[PDB]
Amino acid sequence: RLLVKMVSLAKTGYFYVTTKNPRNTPWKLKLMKFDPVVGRHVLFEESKLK
Amino acid sequence: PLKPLVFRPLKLFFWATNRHVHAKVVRFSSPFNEGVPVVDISTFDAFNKLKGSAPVVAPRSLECYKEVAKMVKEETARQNINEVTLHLNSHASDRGVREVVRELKNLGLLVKKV
Amino acid sequence: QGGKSHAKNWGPKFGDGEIVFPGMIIMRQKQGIYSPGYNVGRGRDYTIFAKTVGYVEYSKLKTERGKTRRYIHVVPINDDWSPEYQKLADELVVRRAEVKRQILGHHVHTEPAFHFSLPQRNGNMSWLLNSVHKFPGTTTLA
RNA sequence: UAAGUCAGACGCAAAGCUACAAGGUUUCGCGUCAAAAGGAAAAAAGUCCGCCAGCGAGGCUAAGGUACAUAAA
RNA sequence: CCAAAGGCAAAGCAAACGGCAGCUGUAACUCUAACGGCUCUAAGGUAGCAAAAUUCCAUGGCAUUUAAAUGAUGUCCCGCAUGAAUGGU
RNA sequence: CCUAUGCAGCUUUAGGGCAGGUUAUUAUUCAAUAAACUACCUUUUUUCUGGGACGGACGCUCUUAUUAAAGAAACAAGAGUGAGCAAUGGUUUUUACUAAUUAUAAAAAAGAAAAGCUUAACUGCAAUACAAACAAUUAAAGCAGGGGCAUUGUCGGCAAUAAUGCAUUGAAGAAAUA
RNA sequence: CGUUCUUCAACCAACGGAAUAAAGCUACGCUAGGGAUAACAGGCUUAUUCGCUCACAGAGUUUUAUCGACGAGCGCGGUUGGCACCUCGAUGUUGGAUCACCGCUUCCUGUAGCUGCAAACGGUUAUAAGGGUUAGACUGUUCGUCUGAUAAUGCGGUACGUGAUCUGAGUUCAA
RNA sequence: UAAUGCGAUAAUACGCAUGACGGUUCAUUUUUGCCGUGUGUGGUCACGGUAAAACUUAAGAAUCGUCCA
Ligand SMILES: [K+]
Ligand SMILES: [K+]
Ligand SMILES: [K+]
Ligand SMILES: [K+]
Ligand SMILES: [K+]
Ligand SMILES: [Mg+2]
Ligand SMILES: [Mg+2]
Ligand SMILES: [Mg+2]
Ligand SMILES: [Mg+2]
Ligand SMILES: [Mg+2]
Ligand SMILES: [Mg+2]
Ligand SMILES: [Mg+2]
Ligand SMILES: [Mg+2]
Ligand SMILES: [Mg+2]
Ligand SMILES: [Mg+2]
Ligand SMILES: [Mg+2]
Ligand SMILES: [Mg+2]
Ligand SMILES: [Mg+2]
Ligand SMILES: [Mg+2]
Ligand SMILES: [Mg+2]
Ligand SMILES: [Mg+2]
Ligand SMILES: [Mg+2]
Ligand SMILES: [Mg+2]
Ligand SMILES: [Mg+2]
Ligand SMILES: [Mg+2]
Ligand SMILES: [Mg+2]
Ligand SMILES: [Mg+2]
Ligand SMILES: [Mg+2]
Repeated sequence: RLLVKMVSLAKTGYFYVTTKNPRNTPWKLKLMKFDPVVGRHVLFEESKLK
Repeated sequence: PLKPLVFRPLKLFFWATNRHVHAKVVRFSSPFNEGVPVVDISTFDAFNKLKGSAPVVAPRSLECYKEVAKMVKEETARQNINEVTLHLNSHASDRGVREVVRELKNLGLLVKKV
Repeated sequence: QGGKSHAKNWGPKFGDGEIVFPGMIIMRQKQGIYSPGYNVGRGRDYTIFAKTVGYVEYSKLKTERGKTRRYIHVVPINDDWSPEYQKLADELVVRRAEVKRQILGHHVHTEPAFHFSLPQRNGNMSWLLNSVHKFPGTTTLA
């Protein structure tokens, strides 16, 4: 298990923090979630939390 | 995960036996007092009606299930009842009961489970 | 060598005929020994709370499979189950706050009074600060 | 009272630990001592009766007593 | 015996500071093991001495000494934990 | 002998420093810097405990005795845990099913499995209560926005009871000033 | 350069975590305190130890002469323990020398029964505390082993009696 | 609750069919014991509880068996 950053693809800078298991799902996770900057659901992509 | 009980003034009840299906509509004022039945229709009444005009096989048949739904619709319409809540129990999953419920919804009566 | 876990107070909080107001906890339990009845709710940890103004009731039911079920009910003030009782409950809630403030006294303050105003977000009051503090309405356009 | 206190003790009644021991130890219910003079049991912190503002050569009682020591059959 | 961890030095130094093993089979009856097999380490304590100013079992076994010996002397000995310039006899 | 806001001397491969000598590098015709060796200076080396040392222990859950409200201690007793899951989350349909967990008489309009679509494991707030020295910790009706499955119900993660860490300091994304 | 919002990380597991980090010796020791807390003695307790009664199984083999058990109860305060009640502005340690008072659970000197008691020498039970209870080798010893005699060489309490009467061999300061 | 219940094609149009005997499963608080609290020289005391545990005789209901005395 690891902590990852889900970053908006709208380039607004908004992000979410979630937990993922890299071995069970060895691919970039993507989800639809609300973006307060824009005001609607958009597509988010996994990124390194650092 | 049982849900909390919700009080409703009008409820629909079904009693499925070996031989017939009974439907009742009862009005309540409070959970602590008895209700008043406003509609009482069973497949026994439908069988006596249809058999005279159109031969049917037995009371527990598709023809009688639709007939019971039609008779229930007329009584509720006459008394100005358009929305009812269904009481869910073991008998509610009977095939005969489910056919009656489907017919009622198509006729125009709004039946709600929750 | 020793040690003990922090105690959890399982058990009922009210008996038959006791008056409750919305949001009050009636039962704390680890498992669903008691089920929610009328005018009540249940939390994700089986905590039962009241949702209207009324009195607590207890009842037992025998199920189809021979098991025993126990319910918790809240009964309206005058056995009024009509849909108009909701507005009466809303007024009673406002009144109850006024009674408490009168009994407590003026020196038990119930609202803050700072030398500054709290920011507004999405039409409500927010406890989070803005990057810069400014006086309201002391600036003109351009 | 933004004060003092955070060393407690035993009796009757229960449970854990000890050996259904300790005037042992750890919790718990009531009482007394601590901070409580006076009376009864020999002396008597914790048992029984009972709570001292002062004086008096008046009277009735409690626990306990009523052939001598020692007040009363 | 200079391996490891340090110090010093000309990449070497122990009379510098320090270290110096274990299991198992075997000779007529028996016993013992001269003699074999295996593991590991930088090296595996050699001579000498030894119930000691060093010995837990302990007042060890034997001899001398006394009428009587937890004493003294001699002697047997892998010695819990002796030992060669912190020197051995 | 034990207990201190304890003191002192001594030792070292306990922490930090360079301020004499040696050594290394560099520069001017007795100098400057130092993770080295010697000398010197300064600082640290818990508590609980049937006395102290030795041993053991320190967070958070379940269960046993002190009966059938709650609460309740001992270096009393019997067991767990410092996670896992991209579905094992959310929501609809079907039925020859009603289990399992560290432990446990949870649960039938409920669950498990099978089939389909999904990301509410959200943004901004919140009446009223449980508990509680305080800090924090626990449950939650309801309002606005954008969504999922249904077609007017539910979703603010997981049957429930453990899977944790204040402030400070540091770092990243965005925005407002200067 | 500074502020707010969305977030995360390290040592805090002695887990309310901070003086950034960080081990020992003292018998050469020193000061401030406690019988709130140990070592010797007293006290409480009696598991253990010791004694008696019931039990009469089993050995002896007619005898409960004598020996003796499973198990249970009661008593003693002398053995090994438990507790921490008195004393830390101080209750001098072990053994012996010298001089003692008391108990009886009797080693000798007494009295009365039984006996697997012919006599002698014994065994065992009840009762009895006036007198007596040895000189030496080894060992700091208590104890223990041994030697020559003796009617016999008993046990225990008394701050495990006794240092303002003596001793200092052991233990327990500085080499 | 005969518009019941059960069934071996189990579906319900067809089969068994509501009585009678037998065996199983579920009132003077039945009245004694026992337990809890208060008081107590350790019981010649008081009240309550047992729908927590032992303990009586019925009557009824739910299946089941049955050519029926
Ligand atoms: K030397
Ligand atoms: K002790
Ligand atoms: K700490
Ligand atoms: K003292
Ligand atoms: K004698
Ligand atoms: Mg967020
Ligand atoms: Mg633990
Ligand atoms: Mg304190
Ligand atoms: Mg205290
Ligand atoms: Mg005590
Ligand atoms: Mg005092
Ligand atoms: Mg009188
Ligand atoms: Mg007189
Ligand atoms: Mg030597
Ligand atoms: Mg020499
Ligand atoms: Mg300590
Ligand atoms: Mg608080
Ligand atoms: Mg919706
Ligand atoms: Mg949920
Ligand atoms: Mg701290
Ligand atoms: Mg001193
Ligand atoms: Mg004391
Ligand atoms: Mg004490
Ligand atoms: Mg005698
Ligand atoms: Mg003596
Ligand atoms: Mg003495
Ligand atoms: Mg003297
Ligand atoms: Mg010395």
